Amino acid sequence: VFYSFVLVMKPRQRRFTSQALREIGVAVYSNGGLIRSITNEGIMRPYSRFRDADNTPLTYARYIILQLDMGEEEMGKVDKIIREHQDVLMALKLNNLERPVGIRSGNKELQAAYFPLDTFTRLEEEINWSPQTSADIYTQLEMNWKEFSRTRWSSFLRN
Amino acid sequence: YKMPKNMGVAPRFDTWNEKYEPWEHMKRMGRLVGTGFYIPPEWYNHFRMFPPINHNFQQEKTLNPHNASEPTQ
Amino acid sequence: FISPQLPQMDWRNMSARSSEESIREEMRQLAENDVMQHQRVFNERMWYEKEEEHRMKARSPPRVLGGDYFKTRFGYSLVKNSEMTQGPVDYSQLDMWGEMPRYTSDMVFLYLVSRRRNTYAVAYTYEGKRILNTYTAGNRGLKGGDRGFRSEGSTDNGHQVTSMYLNDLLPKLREMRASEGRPMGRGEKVELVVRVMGFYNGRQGAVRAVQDRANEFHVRYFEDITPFPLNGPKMPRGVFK
Amino acid sequence: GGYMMYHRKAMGTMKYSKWKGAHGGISHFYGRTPMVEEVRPNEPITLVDRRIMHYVHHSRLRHFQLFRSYQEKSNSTECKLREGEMLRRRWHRRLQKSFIAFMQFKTMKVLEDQARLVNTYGQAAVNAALGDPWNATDNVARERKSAAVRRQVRALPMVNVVPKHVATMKQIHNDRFNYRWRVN
Amino acid sequence: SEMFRAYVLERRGATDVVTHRDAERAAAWSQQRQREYDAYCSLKEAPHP
Amino acid sequence: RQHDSGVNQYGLKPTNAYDYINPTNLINFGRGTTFDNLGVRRAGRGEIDSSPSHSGSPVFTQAKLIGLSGEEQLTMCQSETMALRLCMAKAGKETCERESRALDSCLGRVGHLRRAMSEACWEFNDWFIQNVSDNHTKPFQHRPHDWRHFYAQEKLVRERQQNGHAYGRRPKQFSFGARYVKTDGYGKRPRLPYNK
Amino acid sequence: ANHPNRQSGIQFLTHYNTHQRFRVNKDYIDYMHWGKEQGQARLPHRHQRVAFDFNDQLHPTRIGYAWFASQDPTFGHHPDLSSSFDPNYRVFSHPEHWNKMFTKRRPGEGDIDLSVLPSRSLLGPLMAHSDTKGIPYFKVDNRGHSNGRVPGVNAPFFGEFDQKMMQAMSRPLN
Amino acid sequence: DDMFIWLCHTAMSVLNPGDMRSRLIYNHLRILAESVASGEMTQRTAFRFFESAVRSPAYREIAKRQLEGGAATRLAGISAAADVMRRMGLTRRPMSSYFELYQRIVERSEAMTPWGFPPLFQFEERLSLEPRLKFFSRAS
Amino acid sequence: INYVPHAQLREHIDKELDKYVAGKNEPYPLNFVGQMPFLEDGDGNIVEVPESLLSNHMAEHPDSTAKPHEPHTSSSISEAAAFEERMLRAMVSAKEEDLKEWLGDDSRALSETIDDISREEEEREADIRVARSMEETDAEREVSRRAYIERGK
Amino acid sequence: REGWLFGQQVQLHYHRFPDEQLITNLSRWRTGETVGDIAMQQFRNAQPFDIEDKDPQGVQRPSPEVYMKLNYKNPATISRFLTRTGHMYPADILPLNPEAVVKLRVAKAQAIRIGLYPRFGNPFWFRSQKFRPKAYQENYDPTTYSTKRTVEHFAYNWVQTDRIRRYFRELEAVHTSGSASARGSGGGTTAEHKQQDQFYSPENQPISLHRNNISYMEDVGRSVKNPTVPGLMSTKGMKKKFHNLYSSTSTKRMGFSNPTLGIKKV
Amino acid sequence: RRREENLYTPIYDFCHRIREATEQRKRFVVVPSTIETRGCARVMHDHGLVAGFRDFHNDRAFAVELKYFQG
Ligand SMILES: [Mg+2]
Ligand SMILES: [Mg+2]
Ligand SMILES: [Mg+2]
Ligand SMILES: [Mg+2]
Ligand SMILES: [Mg+2]
Repeated sequence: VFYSFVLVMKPRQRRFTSQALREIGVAVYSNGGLIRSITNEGIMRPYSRFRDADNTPLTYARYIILQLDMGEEEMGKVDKIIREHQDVLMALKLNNLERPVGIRSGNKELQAAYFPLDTFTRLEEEINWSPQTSADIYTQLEMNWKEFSRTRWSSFLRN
Repeated sequence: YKMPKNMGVAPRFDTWNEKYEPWEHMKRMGRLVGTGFYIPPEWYNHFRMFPPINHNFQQEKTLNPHNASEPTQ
Repeated sequence: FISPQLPQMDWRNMSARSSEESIREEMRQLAENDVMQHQRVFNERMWYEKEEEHRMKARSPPRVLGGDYFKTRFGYSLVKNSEMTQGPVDYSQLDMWGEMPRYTSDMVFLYLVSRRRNTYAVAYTYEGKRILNTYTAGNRGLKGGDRGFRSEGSTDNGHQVTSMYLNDLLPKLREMRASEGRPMGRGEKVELVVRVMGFYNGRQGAVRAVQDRANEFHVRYFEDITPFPLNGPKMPRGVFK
Repeated sequence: GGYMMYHRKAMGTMKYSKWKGAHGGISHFYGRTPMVEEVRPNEPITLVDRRIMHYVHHSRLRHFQLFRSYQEKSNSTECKLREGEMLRRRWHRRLQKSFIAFMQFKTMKVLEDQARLVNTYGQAAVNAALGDPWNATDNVARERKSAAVRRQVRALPMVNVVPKHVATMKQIHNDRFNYRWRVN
Repeated sequence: SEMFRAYVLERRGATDVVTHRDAERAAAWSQQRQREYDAYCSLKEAPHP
Repeated sequence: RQHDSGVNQYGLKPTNAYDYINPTNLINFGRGTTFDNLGVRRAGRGEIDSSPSHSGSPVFTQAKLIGLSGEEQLTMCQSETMALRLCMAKAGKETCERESRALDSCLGRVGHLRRAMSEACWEFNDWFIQNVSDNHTKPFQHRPHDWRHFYAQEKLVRERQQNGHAYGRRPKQFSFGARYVKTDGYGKRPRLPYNK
Repeated sequence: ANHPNRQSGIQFLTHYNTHQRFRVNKDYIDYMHWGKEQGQARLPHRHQRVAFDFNDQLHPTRIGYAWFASQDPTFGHHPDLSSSFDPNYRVFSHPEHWNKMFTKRRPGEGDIDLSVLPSRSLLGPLMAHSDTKGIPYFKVDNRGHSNGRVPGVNAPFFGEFDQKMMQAMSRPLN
Repeated sequence: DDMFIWLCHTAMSVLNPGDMRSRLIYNHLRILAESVASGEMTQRTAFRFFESAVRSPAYREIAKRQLEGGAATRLAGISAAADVMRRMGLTRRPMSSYFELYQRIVERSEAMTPWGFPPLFQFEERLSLEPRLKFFSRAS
Repeated sequence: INYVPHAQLREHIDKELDKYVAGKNEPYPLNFVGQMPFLEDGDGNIVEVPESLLSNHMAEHPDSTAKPHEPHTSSSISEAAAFEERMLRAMVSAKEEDLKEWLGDDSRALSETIDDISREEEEREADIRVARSMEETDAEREVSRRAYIERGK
Repeated sequence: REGWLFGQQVQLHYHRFPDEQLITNLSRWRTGETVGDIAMQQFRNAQPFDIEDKDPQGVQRPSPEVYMKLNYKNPATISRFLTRTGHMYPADILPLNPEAVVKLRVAKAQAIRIGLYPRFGNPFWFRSQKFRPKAYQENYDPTTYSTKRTVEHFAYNWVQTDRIRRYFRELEAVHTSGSASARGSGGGTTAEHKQQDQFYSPENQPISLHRNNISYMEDVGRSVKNPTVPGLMSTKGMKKKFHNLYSSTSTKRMGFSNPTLGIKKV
Repeated sequence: RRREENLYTPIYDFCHRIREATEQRKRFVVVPSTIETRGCARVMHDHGLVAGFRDFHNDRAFAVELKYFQG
């Protein structure tokens, strides 16, 4: 991804969650950027109690993942927009997604010298693995590899 | 100021070999006998015609562990 | 055992050994035993494991994929070497709160704080209300105008304090419960969570005075809350620095 | 005044002083709790405690915490002490390896001795001496012997000693577990 | 990316288990490819005039 | 001849020019000194100046190695003593001397075991003296100043990053909460020293 | 020289731009972790040495056996032909790459550049994996070995191996 | 008597000292021995003389045609080393030479890293080992 | 990649926000932290709680009514292969029941021993020599101080 | 001159040459003692273990897959690299490839500020134990810095030898004395041996050679622990004096007395 | 690196290369290649102070083979 966010939010009535997410989204569109994926997660129990705008500590919070394509200039604006919203407890930001840690160290990349387009195409989920991932995806990966490489040109040279 | 006990009698770790090396005795004895005034010991009478090997050099002078210094060892 | 055995009368058995069946057999036998043994002398441990496995096991063509096939599968080469279990994975090995305390509206939290020259104990309702005051090594006498500071924060003081506190803790607990209508008449224990702070001598003894109350108090969870200074405000300056 | 939790004066008991934070149930210590142990049914909490404390002490965590939580020391003395600790460690490691490289030789000489015993008394005999059940007629004998080995292998809980904390006068080190003098 | 978001929670027997929602499908796939490999090799052994 | 080449009639034979100006060095290395004991600078064993050295610092922990007499010391029998203790604590109606027999057996063996370990350890002291120890002749490695050159290499690096300027300089320590107590326009985090 | 930071000495036989090893601002050495194979930590690494011993091997000629067909059929891999040999190879040195000076030297601390050691992560080979075969299949590169036709590397090798340099430095008598 | 120690070193302390039966290397050893007795040479000097003595061209590469790790068999060494002490008049009673040279080796056989020696303590030097810990010594 | 355009925004937000609606016939997806989070019904009140968290949820707000939420089950092969999975899990719980701790038999009999040996260690400790400085008062410190200052006479 | 590992002046070995076992044992060899000999076979060429860290600072730890999960969202995989308190291990305790250290401290940081990992403690501590190489005291890893384990196995094997010795001394004992149940008057032991040796002596059947024997054993039952009432003299109120207790004379010959022993706060 | 320092010459460090490589008893030295440097080498090889030398027409450097006698 170009940018990503993890947004720890207060667990409110659904109409409010939807309004808040519409506000963040519109704040991203106005600033001339895109949303790769807005992923929803449940109301979880974190390891740290968060206080909201009421200064009332919270045991539970709704987690929400943002993945954005912006300019680095106007994500300052979106940053202090998101962090200043009352329904967001915490937001952590990943800017490292284009050059993550495991590449371009003493010619680790075979047949290319730092191809940037490898990790840009990808989403955050495949750059940073989630805990549930097991050896099983090693299977799926390749059925999604081989299959892809079969249909790509034929699909592209159609139009 | 505390120091390791025997530093007074500490050997020179680079050069303590030189004194004992066969070539040195070959040269020294060589110009001693040349005088005419010294009866050559018999080892000299022998290694006179079988001088020792050339390129065996210590590790102290050459600081290489990987150098295989001796044809023997 | 001095029963005369003539070597001529055995001959039939020796002729049995000249047959290539029996020598095929000794060949198989000796080629199975020729692999390098790591056993050396007879070992009790390994014998036990062996026979325990025998008790446990007593209680108990398709085309070969070529090198080219595994040349084309990048995945497989990573599966063979992977640490990650393939199949359904147990959920209890994922969830954050799996290994963690599970509390109850009725629980009492006992705080044993060991300090350098002092030790003390308190108890709290799960809803955070204080039960009895803090019985302290200097609160109980036990400290000043006496033997010395060296022994002030000692083990036995912590024991004196904790054991003096629990004694006074039971009745007030039964009263605070009688107030909401929980009798706890007989054959009940207080479910206790012992939270311990400090890494000082007075800690050891403290918990001992809990353990001898095991017929009254039942400890579910032993968790120590000891502050760790990553960095922070300056501590008081000592003598040297 | 406001003190940190590991401060000397931290939780005071006085007429003015009042403890800070939610102190029970879900508490001030919520995500700050370094260790948690579910007590196994019928286990005294003294084994639990001595296990925790042995752990902390052997990995030099209680060292660190005691050290930093009492006095301030400049980053130079902290560096000096930590790197001194680590270099003393390095030295003693290089001693241990020597000892071990010798003890594997000793162990070899022992195993060799065992070999000589083998060819004096024959292999099978030596195996007999070592507890080989050649006298086991039926499985019941085997299960007696293995019941013996079972009752050995089961580990009684180890009570591992934790060195006491020594309180000295002005406390040059509150890491003090022994009476030896130290270089501050 | 839509592979990695495809895990799921099922209860097998008495216990909770995390599985891939698509796992069996990938098994059918890989099995079919193996059978085609077999066809190919068996066919390289076929009589060559 | 009849004795060592490094030792003559009156004491250690004085090779370097330090020996001729300071010839107390020839005949006295300490209170463990005898005359046969010159040139062998280590003195006997159990004796003053008998300790072997490792990279210059003497080895005074030997027993602690084989786990005889240490706090970390190896214990032979635990399961036994625990078993017997359990027996004693449970009841007084039945008394088990079976446990005390397994235990006293265990001990009876332990004695010989220990003498063996001690003997092997003295052999280690001998070997360590022959093939490892420098006999207190090399500089200490075990205290940070001995490694000063190493640290220097690091200071140099942080200097070349700073345009080859501030040597031994470090960032000013700020405050417990310098970042959130300061207004816009003032440095909220500690900078590189050259950056000040 | 007893001054710290001057300990590396005077070596002329290095490849750097100063004959004084301790003014060199390029490679800062590591006295604690270095010098297993080279002796002292001051001295140059096995692959950078510009002076050679009598009984020690000199550098391997990099390849990047097919060309020995004329030789002894049994003759195996020549000791001096290596697949991977880098005269420019950055050896990890703590005071450079892991620098603990600005910290209290607690377990995680110190600043680290990862550009030295080749990445052992799986992230790289996953992220770049393609159906198009690699550089070698595509034969993108021009040139080749920089010396053109080389009997050991590119072309075949005929005649005899001179393993000592005896024929390689001789004086024309003509 | 230190002679026996020296000879023990030439026999056991040297990997591949050529074929020790051959009259060439044999004469090397003979001469050096007679020069360790009668004090004409230091033990260290005579040892470094022995191992650096001239044997045969391309020595190592002929050694690759016999030895794997360059460790020859020790029989020729001991038979030669006894022979030399017998032919030189070293002992009044003939057997003693062979016995001592043999015995001192057998005792060292049990020692950890038996055939290696620290170079400083191996021979005469300023600082020495105590007479119990000296290497092929009678007092061990 | 499916990019969320401005037109599809609220629709997509609602599709994702109804992901856990507290009833379905199909198995639920996990988190990025790989957890099964609380199931909210419409309007986002928490209806059903997973079994690991039920204790604390109930203990914090008793009045709150929620159900333990069980995954939809799926069986591989027969009830036979599942009974064999049961044997496997019980056998692992058996090797772990063996390895964990023996703990003797009765608790109090063990506690007595542990406390005894702690006491014996306490009083073998009390016999160790202290350092001179710990032992002496400030009286003799000052005595030895004057004794040292005046030493030049 | 120093070896790299522990600074030894020699290269470690047990044996070197092909002949040494033979030549050492030569009289036994001509005799033919050595025919079935398994000691001269087993250990003949046996050499020491390689005690070396192939990774002094592990660039191997962790294996590749693990890196994927060293991000902020894997509390478990964070946890397998920390202590039970959550602190990192010092470099010379648990060495990690620098990549892993960067990713790990960053991870724990992020995870903490997002609430996915606690500010102290390791929540996965027990689960992670599979991933750590827990080393059984029963196996022996030739490479350890553990000096206890080595000496433990030394003990074990030596005791395994002692067992044999004891077994075969009691066996031959049993046959010398059991011969008497085989032959009463049979002779087979010398007449002079009948004169001298049939008398009780310290080698034959001594009574007891040591003080504090056990006499008067009886079946009587155990008493109540601590039957004794505390004495009238209070041992509690008394302060223990060590250094100044008696008066000493200093053997100090010349110079100022060492300031660290006395005249220096501990 | 600065003003007061001497200004080095290929001859200066040619000589010091050879001197230091002679002190460490090396067989080969890689040494700076300029006109008068390999001139110096040919002259030394004439007088037999040096076992041999070669210029490989490498731009920077060429190589000299040192001679030892009697140790
Ligand atoms: Mg001083
Ligand atoms: Mg002195
Ligand atoms: Mg001052
Ligand atoms: Mg004020
Ligand atoms: Mg002394």
